[PDB]
Amino acid sequence: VKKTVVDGIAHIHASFNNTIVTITDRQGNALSWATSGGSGFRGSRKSTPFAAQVAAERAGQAALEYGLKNLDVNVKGPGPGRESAVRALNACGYKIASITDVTPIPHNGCRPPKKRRV
Amino acid sequence: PAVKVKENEPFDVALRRFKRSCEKAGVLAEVRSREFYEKPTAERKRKAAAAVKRH
Amino acid sequence: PRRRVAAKREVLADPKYGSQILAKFMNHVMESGKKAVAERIVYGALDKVKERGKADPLETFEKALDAIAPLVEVKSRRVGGATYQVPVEVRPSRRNALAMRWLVDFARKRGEKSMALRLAGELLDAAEGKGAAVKKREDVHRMAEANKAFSHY
RNA sequence: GAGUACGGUAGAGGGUGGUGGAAUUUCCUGUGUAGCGGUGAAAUGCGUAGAUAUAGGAAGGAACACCAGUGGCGAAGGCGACCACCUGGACUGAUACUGACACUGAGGUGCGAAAGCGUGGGGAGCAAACAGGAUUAGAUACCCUGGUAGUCCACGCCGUAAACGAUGUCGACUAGCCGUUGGGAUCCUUGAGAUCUUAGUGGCGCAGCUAACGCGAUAAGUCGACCGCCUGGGGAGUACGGCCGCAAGGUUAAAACUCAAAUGAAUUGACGGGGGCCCGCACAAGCGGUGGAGCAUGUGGUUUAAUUCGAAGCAACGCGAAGA
Repeated sequence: VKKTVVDGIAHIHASFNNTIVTITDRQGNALSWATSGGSGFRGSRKSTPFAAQVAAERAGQAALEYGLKNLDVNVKGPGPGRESAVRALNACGYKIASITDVTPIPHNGCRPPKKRRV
Repeated sequence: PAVKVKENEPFDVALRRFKRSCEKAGVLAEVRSREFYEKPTAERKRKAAAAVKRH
Repeated sequence: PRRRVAAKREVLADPKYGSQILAKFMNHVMESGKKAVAERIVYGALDKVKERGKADPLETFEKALDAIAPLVEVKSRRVGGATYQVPVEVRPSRRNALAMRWLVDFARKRGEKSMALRLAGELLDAAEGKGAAVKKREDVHRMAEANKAFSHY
């Protein structure tokens, strides 16, 4: 149904292989989500900024049915589409109050995997 | 890594300030370095070359 | 690699209509350098177009080529060790030339009696936008707008 | 020379206990719905039993982002979160004191990365082995998905590394120039720089040395004390014996035989699935073709009595032959 939420938060889980955009409220209750791999982009096209904005635009219009006009952008992770997905949120009806990078940074914690000997 | 959009400016220049904040913090470089584990020999060998280039 | 500026060839206007746009159309439909034979085709084709509707065979040529000339086209391109068909816009010098390309090629493979009425058959069949040359234009446009992911040059 | 007494300075020097933040994983709950994850692309895998994402909470282990620096400390191996306790050394200033008490060092003894071994704990991530998915002619690999020992802690053992500066320790002397760390002295008392001096830590460089590369006050230069080690390559740091070890193994350490060379540095060329620049119907865009069909020609093969001989990738095959 219509939750009638006016203030939201947009999360872009941009990675080197896929970009997941999720629109949520100020308390972290998700409403709509879309991914680059879920928009017909598979393989080499899933890791392209154009696929990222298609995911952001697809989830963008699915989020207006809640009557959402204000949101804060929480982009996280590296990859081709950290910014291209945010520019998609501007094309559809929205105003961005703030843009924040929430990419997790270990303070030299858990050991990462080994170098790929490609 | 955090910018606030002000009144009466285009959202385009809000983006350019955003990544300018990002490279100032250097978050992309940090996540690139933590992608895989660099052994202490490879890390010390990289820093030794960094000192040579600087001088 | 090359450093040459290639060459700038000029085409003189047609003697029966005073339009250099038909000159390169004549230049395109050529076979074995037979200038006199081929120009008999277009004028007979233009008479057929003029005799069947319209008011001027020259203006429907103008109407025909824009419906054939694409506005975008991909090209094979290797950057990251793989082939990325980057869609690129077609320059004005090339779009009309390739428009003249696809009109004759698909009319040559038609089932009508002679080319004199076969290019003429496509001319109105392409001016309204329901011909095979029109069909070939959109699938090229279909080739792009799907590879839009690759936009780096 | 060596050492002691005093004030001070810097430090990831070492040991024993606490404490913190970021992050990962696992679990619980809410929202929410078709993917997530991965790759060159896939697939194994995870997911409609509701995954990933997002928010709140909890547990647990490991390492301490930024600071961070040819920076610092340490005999070396090594040592990076913070704090408290215990503790070694170095540097620095003057005065005071002993008065050669020094250097080196076969044996000997102590410490000694990582892996490994034993007993007991612990276990988040990573990951030998192992399993599956790919790739490949094959792939006991590279890549992906998982994953055990191990990595962590305590107490023992091992005693080896490209344990390297491939450069033993100690002392003296020999142009300079440019940085940097901890001090000291004088000009600047400057507010704030400059000049000497010392202990380190780097980059050039005269002389000198070097086979050359290069070293060049942190010498591989000029010397002196002592010690260790080498005598062509392979066999071989192997066998045998001794000592050590729980083991894996370590250490000491040959010969027969065999070869006429192995080797270091540097030069020219060539090559590179190294880099930079440039050109050619080399590529790109098109024009028309061959390869499919019939005929002409030559060649290989076959056959023949001979099917005369030569030409054999580009650069032989309508070539010598401009005509059996």
